[PDB]
Amino acid sequence: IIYSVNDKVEYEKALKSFARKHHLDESSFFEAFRKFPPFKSEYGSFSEKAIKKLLPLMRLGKYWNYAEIDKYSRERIQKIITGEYDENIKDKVREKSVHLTIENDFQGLQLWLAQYIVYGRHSEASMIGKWNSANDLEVFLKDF
RNA sequence: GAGAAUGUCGGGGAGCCGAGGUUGUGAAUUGCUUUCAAAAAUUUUGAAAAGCAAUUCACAAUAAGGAUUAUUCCGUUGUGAAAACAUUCAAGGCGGGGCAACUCGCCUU
Repeated sequence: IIYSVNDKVEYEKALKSFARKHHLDESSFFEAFRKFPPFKSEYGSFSEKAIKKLLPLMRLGKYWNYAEIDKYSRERIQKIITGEYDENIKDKVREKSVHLTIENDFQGLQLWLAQYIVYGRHSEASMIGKWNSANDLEVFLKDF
């Protein structure tokens, strides 16, 4: 509500309607909720869906549970604990995931571990590439 | 070297608006010059028009031009022969926001 409707009259109308639907008295609700500095215009590197897929793995403790890991990452977790051979899992993974013997070991993984398990790439590894003729070059300029 | 996170300093692009200036029209006042045009002693005064103006106000335009009736625009950018582009660009659904137009998120190809 705060982030989306950035217009004054619309803002107090949304605030009053929110205070009506939610059983909270619209007496100090709108007075406290009128003076908000507007959110600083900045956006993160990733999107909502990607971070949604990422967070459950690096959760640990009571805030973590196995059911919140999606189908693909659960399958990859089973593959890692099993130790079987997958084309989408590299040898460096097993090198790093030697401690990931049990499903309980998937608690509090760092950014790189969770990112790889979710999407299978050890960060941005680039593509190197190699042009073969003037055709590639002129295409590159055409697409600039 | 790469990724992410937090601060600092810059640059670029797009957008919503404001005040002048200028050119022209009309008007109020006051001038310079010329001609008509009378009076008076080549010269001085008086009526009219034109040319150029000055101070103030209202208005028209503000790249020549071309659309359109959406409370929308394109016209000083780049590429290059196609006088053709780029700078808006799919479909749904599940939602938040308002008097609603409209605006803002989530999910699947």
